[PDB]
Amino acid sequence: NYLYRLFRKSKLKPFERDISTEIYQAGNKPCNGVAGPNCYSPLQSYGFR
Amino acid sequence: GWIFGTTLDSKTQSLLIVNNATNVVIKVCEFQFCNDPFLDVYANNCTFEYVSQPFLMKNLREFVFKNIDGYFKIYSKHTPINLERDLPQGFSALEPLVDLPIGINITRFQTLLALH
Repeated sequence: NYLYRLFRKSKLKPFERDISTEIYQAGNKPCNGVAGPNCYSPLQSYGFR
Repeated sequence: GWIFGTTLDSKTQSLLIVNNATNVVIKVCEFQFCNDPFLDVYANNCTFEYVSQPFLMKNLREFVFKNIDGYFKIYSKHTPINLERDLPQGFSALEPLVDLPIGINITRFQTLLALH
């Protein structure tokens, strides 16, 4: 039920909020909304046990 | 008024300070409907809302806007210009009126219009 961001293009300014969810791209091939090759979701679960 | 934001396409956050003739002027919520409106003179969530006195009470007005550590500082001054040709000489120091507590990623700003 809790999410964190581990993928971003640039660093975060102090006292700022980023709630947008888009598929991150780190290559020349565009993702185009598809989480396929070279496409990662920045929102990852904690998974507390 | 001025519409502050980054892209306004329901992805980044935007700020919506607007001034009217009534007492309740400022209404800051996440929206994307306002692209280029004109006044008729006859989404997601609201992060922060604020209501105060109207702001724009030979009528040269000067405002400067600042963005330091997520804080929106606004300064203002009224200057009684005599000859309206260009920006006059002399000095007139601007004074603080309203300090907003929050603002995130202000990149592009607009200006409102009012037509008959």
